[PDB]
Amino acid sequence: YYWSRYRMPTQMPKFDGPAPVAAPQSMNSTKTNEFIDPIDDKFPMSIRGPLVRPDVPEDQYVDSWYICTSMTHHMGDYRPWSASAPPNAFRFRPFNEFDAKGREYVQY
Amino acid sequence: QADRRTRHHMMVDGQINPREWFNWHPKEYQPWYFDRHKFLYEQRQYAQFHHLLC
Amino acid sequence: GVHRVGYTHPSTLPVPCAQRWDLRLARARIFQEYIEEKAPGAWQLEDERSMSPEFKTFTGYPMRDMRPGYGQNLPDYIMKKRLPNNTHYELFARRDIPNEDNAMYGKYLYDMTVHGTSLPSTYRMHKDINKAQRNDRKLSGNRFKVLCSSGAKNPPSGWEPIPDA
Amino acid sequence: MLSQNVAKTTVPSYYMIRTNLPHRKPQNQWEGVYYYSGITKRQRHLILL
Amino acid sequence: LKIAKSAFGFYLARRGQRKYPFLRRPHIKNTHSMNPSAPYFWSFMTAKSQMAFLPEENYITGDWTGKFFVSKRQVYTLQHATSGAKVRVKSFPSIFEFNSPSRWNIGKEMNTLTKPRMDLIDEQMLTKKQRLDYVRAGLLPK
Amino acid sequence: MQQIPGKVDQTPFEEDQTWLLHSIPVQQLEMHHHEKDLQDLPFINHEQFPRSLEWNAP
Amino acid sequence: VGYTPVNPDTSPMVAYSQYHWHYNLPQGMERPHSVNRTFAAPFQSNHS
Amino acid sequence: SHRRDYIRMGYIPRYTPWEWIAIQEADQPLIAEQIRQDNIGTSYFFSLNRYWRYKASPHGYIRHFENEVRDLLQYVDGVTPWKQAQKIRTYWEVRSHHPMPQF
Amino acid sequence: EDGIRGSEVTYKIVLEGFWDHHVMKLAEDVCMFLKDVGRQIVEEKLVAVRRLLQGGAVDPELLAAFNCARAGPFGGLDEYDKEEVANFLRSDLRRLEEQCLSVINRCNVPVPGATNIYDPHTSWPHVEKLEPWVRMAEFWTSSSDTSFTELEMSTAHYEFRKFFRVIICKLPFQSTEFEKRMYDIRHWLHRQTSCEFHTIYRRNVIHDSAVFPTEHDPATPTTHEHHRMFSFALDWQSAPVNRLSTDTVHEGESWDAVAQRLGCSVGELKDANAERETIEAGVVINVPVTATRRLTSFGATPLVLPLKTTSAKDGERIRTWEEAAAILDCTVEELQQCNGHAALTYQKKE
Amino acid sequence: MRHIGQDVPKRHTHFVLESRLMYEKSFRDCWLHSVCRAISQLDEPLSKTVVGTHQKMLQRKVTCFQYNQYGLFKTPYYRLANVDRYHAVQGVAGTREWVPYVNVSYWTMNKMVRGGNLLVHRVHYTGWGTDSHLKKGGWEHRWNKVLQRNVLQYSRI
Amino acid sequence: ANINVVEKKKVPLVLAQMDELGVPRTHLSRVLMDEVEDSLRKFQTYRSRFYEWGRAVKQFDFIEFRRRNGWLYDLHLMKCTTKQVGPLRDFNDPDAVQGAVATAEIPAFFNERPAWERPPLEETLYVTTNKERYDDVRGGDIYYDD
Amino acid sequence: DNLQYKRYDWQGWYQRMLDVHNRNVSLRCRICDLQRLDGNGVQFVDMQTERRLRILAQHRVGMGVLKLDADKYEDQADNVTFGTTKLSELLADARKA
Amino acid sequence: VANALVKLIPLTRIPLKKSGLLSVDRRRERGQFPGYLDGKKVKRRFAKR
Amino acid sequence: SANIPRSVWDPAQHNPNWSDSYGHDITNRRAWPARKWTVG
Amino acid sequence: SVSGVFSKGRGIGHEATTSILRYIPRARVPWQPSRFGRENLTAADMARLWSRGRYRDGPGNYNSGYCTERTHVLEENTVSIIPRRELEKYMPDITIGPKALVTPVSLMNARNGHRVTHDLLHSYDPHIGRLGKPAVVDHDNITVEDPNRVGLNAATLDCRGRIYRWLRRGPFFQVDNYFRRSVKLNRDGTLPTDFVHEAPLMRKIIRLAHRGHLKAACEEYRRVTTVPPVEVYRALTACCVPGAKLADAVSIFEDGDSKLFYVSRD
RNA sequence: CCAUGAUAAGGAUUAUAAAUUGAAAGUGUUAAUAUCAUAAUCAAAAUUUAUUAUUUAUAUUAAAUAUGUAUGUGUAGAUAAAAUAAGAA
Ligand SMILES: [Mg+2]
Ligand SMILES: [Mg+2]
Repeated sequence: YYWSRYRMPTQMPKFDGPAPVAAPQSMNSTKTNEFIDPIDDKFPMSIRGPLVRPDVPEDQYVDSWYICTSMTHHMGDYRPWSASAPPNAFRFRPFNEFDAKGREYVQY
Repeated sequence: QADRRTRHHMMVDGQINPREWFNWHPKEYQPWYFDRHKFLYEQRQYAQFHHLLC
Repeated sequence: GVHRVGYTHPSTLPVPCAQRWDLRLARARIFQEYIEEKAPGAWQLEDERSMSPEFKTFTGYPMRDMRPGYGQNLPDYIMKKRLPNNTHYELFARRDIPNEDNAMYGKYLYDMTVHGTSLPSTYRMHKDINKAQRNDRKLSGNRFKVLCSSGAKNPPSGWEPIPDA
Repeated sequence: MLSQNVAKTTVPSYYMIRTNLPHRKPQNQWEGVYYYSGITKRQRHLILL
Repeated sequence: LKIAKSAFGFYLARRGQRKYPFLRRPHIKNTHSMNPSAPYFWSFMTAKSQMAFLPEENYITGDWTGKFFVSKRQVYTLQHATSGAKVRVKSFPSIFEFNSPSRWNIGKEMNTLTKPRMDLIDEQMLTKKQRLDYVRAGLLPK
Repeated sequence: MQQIPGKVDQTPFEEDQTWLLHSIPVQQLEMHHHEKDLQDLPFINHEQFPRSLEWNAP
Repeated sequence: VGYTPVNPDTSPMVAYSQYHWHYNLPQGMERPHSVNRTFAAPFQSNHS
Repeated sequence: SHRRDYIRMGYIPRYTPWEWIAIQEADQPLIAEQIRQDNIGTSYFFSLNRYWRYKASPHGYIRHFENEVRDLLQYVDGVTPWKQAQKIRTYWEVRSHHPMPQF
Repeated sequence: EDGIRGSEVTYKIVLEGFWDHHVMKLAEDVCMFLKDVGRQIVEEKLVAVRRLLQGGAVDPELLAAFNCARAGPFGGLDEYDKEEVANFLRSDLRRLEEQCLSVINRCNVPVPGATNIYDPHTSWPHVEKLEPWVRMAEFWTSSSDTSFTELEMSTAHYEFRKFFRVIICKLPFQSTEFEKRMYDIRHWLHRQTSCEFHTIYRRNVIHDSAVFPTEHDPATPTTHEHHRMFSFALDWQSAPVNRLSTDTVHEGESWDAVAQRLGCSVGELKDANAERETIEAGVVINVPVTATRRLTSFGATPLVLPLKTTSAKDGERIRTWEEAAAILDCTVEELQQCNGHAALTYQKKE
Repeated sequence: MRHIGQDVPKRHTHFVLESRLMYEKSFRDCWLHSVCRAISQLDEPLSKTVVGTHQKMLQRKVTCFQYNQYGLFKTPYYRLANVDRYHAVQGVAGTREWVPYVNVSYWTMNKMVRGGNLLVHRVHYTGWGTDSHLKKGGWEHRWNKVLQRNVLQYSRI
Repeated sequence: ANINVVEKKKVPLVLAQMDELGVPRTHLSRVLMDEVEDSLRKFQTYRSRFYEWGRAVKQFDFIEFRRRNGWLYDLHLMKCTTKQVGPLRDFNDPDAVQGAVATAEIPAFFNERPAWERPPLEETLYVTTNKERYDDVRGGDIYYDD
Repeated sequence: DNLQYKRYDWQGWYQRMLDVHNRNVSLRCRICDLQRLDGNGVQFVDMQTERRLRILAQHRVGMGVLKLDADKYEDQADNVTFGTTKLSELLADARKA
Repeated sequence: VANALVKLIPLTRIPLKKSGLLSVDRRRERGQFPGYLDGKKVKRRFAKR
Repeated sequence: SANIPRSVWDPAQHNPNWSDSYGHDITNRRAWPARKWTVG
Repeated sequence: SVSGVFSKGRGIGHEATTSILRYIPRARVPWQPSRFGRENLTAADMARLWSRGRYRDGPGNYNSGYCTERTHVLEENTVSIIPRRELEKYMPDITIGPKALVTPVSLMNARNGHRVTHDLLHSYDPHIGRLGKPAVVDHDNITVEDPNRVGLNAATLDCRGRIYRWLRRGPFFQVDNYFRRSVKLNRDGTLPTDFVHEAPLMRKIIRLAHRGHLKAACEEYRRVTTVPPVEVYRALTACCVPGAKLADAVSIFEDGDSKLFYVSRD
């Protein structure tokens, strides 16, 4: 069948047991997001920092289709900022002498 | 006018109605040729022996 | 000023030289060019918006001509105008149709090559299956509606429909 | 008869209506257009003769 | 739509009072087509140039059996008056006839000779509610 | 601007009044452009192929 | 879902599913196809 | 083809393998007109005038249609009796019988 | 020009994906492919060139091409000896070796830690960015028959996007083989990605002073009136004009009289007509293509057929149509087209 | 017909097919129509060769020919109905109820975008977008830039 | 496939050069011109044919030809792949439940049980048919190898 | 097209439509390379001839490169014919200087 | 001007930064949007049913 | 020429500056220790 | 009990074949065994069906001018038709006749493949306008009624697959079909080349080429509908010789050869 | 014409830092209940509908045909919108 393609190759994980630690469970009046992680948002911005995703040159991220979130165009691999620039590049920069605009008008 | 042979019936007389285009495994529509004028063992009823012919 | 436009033929000058208007007629013969006789000399107006680097909308070319009355009606407009043939309109005409696969191939052809047979549309199949299901319990909430009625009204010589109860 | 002649459709049901399973294969980008280059037995024979 | 005055009553939604781009409203309903102007008489709702030919619709184009009404963009010609032949136009409820021929019509399109929205109202095409609403606006007496 | 020789013509007016009191009309109906009419309105901006707006003919 | 079926080329919810290739994987050709080379048809037109 | 991990264990080639490029490219024909050979010259007189079925056809703007226009005129004139085209009126000729045609 | 800035042929391949990284990685793939294939071709060409540099003869034909001038810069027919010509040839081949070497040497720069395919100094072919196609769709998310306000308040923005990379390869010569590989990359392209091929090549055109002669402006000028709308369809022929290559010799005429009338040297007129030694009256002759006085087809002066003494059919007057049509060698229907008056009055031309 | 054995759930989808044929008729009639218009309305002389009484005569001859062409498609495009190839929902083009590059109505665009069928990208509902050109001058400017790369970058011959 | 066939595709380029060079193409042996004409009919086509070569009638006719010669294996429309290839376990965990991120149809010779693990010549000593269960299968695979 | 419009009944008309969308053939030459001795020893394009060339082809010259874009016919072949013709016709007229 | 001045005379950065010259405020007109009357801030008329 | 270029398969044409696949990308994701010095 | 749309119908194919052919079982479409198609309509019913389905222009519509009813009812009001003799008194008759509906072959490309300005689209292929028999377009007889029913009617019974076929047609479909259904080699091996209506045109071309007018000759060659005789190609190339035009001689030859049946190979 | 599904609108207390002032509770068109009927735009057309920001006094109808009506002391009752590159405590 054409549909023979859409079978499950592997046995899917069963639901054996209870809701996870600090699950959203709603009592008499509760405003509940299934979406927001209960434990990792409660954790202070001072400590964890404003980052939603790893701090990496953004070319590695893609704005997802159908999901409000970004993903990495190489699954899960990450290259640090240091790998975008030349070795020991001041403020990782193609060349250390000037900022982008400085480079433009020097060139002109 | 119409009757059991002509109408759409899932079942006729307690057994699956062979007259419905949708009561057959679609594979039965796939094209085939008439055998019968060929040599006995080439025919399709002997298919289990076909790998063996001489 | 209101003046008569004027032209000095080179034979009359105290040095022959090629007059710009004459050149203009050359250019009109080469790339065949309509010379609008009634074009008012006073009406030169560049399109400020697109032709001046001072506006954010600056394309460098005169996007529109600034003539208030100008309309699709006029022979002049008709003469410089892009015909609809092979534009996007044609592309819509062909690719945007109710069952997109009927753009790529005859359904019957496909069906007969892939499946052994023509297949009804999904909708039709639904009505078919339903008739079969509900003909199995109740009978005679029905009606007999055909395209051509003669086949039922005079049935063939044989054809004795099985009585039902 | 031919054992590669094989059902491409499922048994007709409401599962074709109520589900987003596709009714045909998606086109295969890297499969070339089928075209005719080839000769008959008869033709090869004609050439040899 | 609320009331179906035609088939389309079933297919179309009003969408409240909705704005369309300039001079494209889906349905061309020319309420203004007869809108008197002495000084603009020859330029208003007529041909933009007086050297234009009369439209298609003043001519018999093919082999005809006959017509019921002529189109409303047909222009009234001295022969319309003189010949004494039926001149009909499709208006509502049914058809408007030019019965009483005048030269004052000549050279204008019948769009312009046929009042689209009459000051006359049928009380029998109106629901009791609609009649109420026409009394509020001070149209119908009551 | 080149003009046809022998034709009586006018020069662009220097005085504001000359522009203002002449018989130049205002745009009144919907407005047309011989190329741009094929892409209907600015809001319906018809595009046959999705080429970069900066695409450059070779 | 409907009487009109989805067309598997234009729908990202088919194309990018687990049964097909997601847009974040590396997009190269999967396998080559030699059809015309392996078994070739002789030309016979429908028209003479 | 020796790589047993190809899609299973997660190895996907970043560059399409030479052998595959060869197969792909060897399946389809090459168009003859892509080869671009002109050693004679340009044909000024005959080329754009060739037989109608295969003809050079003008496109887009109406200027480019000069040939066609001539033909459409010739044809039109031939088919269309003056006896009939007499009867087509201009608005001013019609309006001349209105009691106040000019102001 | 030298180095990066000059070439015989340029190909630009414009790749287009639905996602930016797709098109980026495709461009790396295709780029490395053309690097290898390019190096192979250009290396082959380079060995051919090095062999041609080492030595070779000269075509009789190439020598003939250097020696076709009526006058060279020094004001006389110039004799290039085969030596000089070989020297021109050699100089060009020198330049072609420099260019080949330049392409090859950039093919060998981009190693694994060091690869930068954006700068043209560091790689062949290189890659240029091209601004993405982005269309924004604005629409009502509501289905409401009742209120326009509620429709407007629900408005979504979504975009269609298309992303582009450009691959530039400039080559010092033209090879149909490279062109073939390049057209064929469309068969192994990445998933849901397409491409265009821009070509800019160099090609000899030929300006014929014979077909497009340079002559004085006409004795009568052309007005603005030959330029009305539809003047393009009515008042003008397509260029080039047809100038006759064949002329008939009048009775009293002689070689030099004919040459004088046609605007040639007598030598020219004899070369074009080489078959004929002598020219009798009423003989057909070939007009040397350089002639200054050649006539255009159908001069503006109408041929008139007077009725006069006609044929022996009358010896008084010409009468029937088929008669004059036999005289002028044309169809009777054409003859009737031209004359409206004589066709309406009667057919016996009363 | 007469609602016997209808294949599609909406009967009106067929109208969409009818529409296609309209555009086809226009391709068949546009050039012809427009030439007859231009030659008809021309007040200046046609040319050096055709002037005066001949021109007047030829004009009338042509518009007589154009009126005689039965079924010649003269209807302006903005007066043709836009109807969906999917659900046969209609919308006015140039309005927020019609979506131009997919050529579907708002209703279908919504349905198709939310259950993923179209591939688009969501952008903040309130601005101009990701696109540079739209960001500069809005709809009109982008409209212009499209004109510029379709036409003006060519110096025609 | 056999790669080196691509070389024949040089031929319509060489032929074009032979015309630029004034080598008459009809002095070529009858033999060679047969091989060349073949090579041509593999890769050369004109702009004419090219506009028409994708019509569905011709694609499906080619399929019909393949069907009468009983070779359907490679054709796209006409093959139904059935067998799925399971994941590889890790001793780093039995626990981790794997799931498929993507799916590709690739020839079975990439991963096939190593020749020393599987029984000796299978084609010759075993008659195998892949077929579908008739009975309703609650869970597990709908195909089995008989 | 390699994607979608590659293989079925629409491959033909889409192909043709691209080809007609692409009819334009750009013809370039530098005015530099036009200044060369002609077969007759006279310079083919001199200063005056160049001035006349520039005035005749107006916006069709830029950066000292003459560029004709031939769009007239549906097929590229015919546009190189057309373009080439216009070029020699324009040179023929400029050469009057 | 202030950013240029800082690239030119490095130490001059400290007064500048303290007087909040180098500091960038992020503010924008609201994006256009057809829901609002004026296209920006003003919601349309409301009536109780 | 040849469909698969000599440079690919011929060891005479082996490029000594090419490195294997694994090495560069392992080397790349390295984040060296940020406290290289006292004080900072 | 029985509701039909049509009372009676007829067979597409005739006695000799059918009476014997019936002993061989034919497989009908499994899901709808009985087929009543537009070939099977009676003459009357076909006429009626064919009038409808054409919006306003079409003869079905009461106000098109082709209506045969003497009376029509708008909202309970009965309107009597105005006969055409009467309509003409104020509305002049400018009617060219059927030739006005057909442009020449020369314009077929301007018009996207058509010669026919009628209201239905006209295909030059056999199948789209096929009734029982193969479709054939008369360029002399084109009427609004369209008796042979070869036009592509948008709304009739059975239309849909025809419309779909028309929208799938290849880039040269109209042109190719028009060209191959006329212009084909005779059963004797003779060329189609000699036709009575085109003869004087070929003569004129030859004549023009002998006087050495290459451009005028080529300009007439353009207007040729049918394959031109060998003599034309001879004349035309002979004309190319004295001025050395080679490109032109070659494009002439190549035009007449392997396009036009190799008239040019001589 | 009875003939189930599904996306709207609708501010009321997770705040300033390297940061968005628009929500799930469902607004015609979408997938298993059938057993009165061809109602669909390709022009030029007939106001009763809660749900809509119109130009207010120097100069005023030219191209698809495009609105003739209400000057009345900025004047009842009752209502609308906004803290966002602006300036409100
Ligand atoms: Mg609901
Ligand atoms: Mg209908």
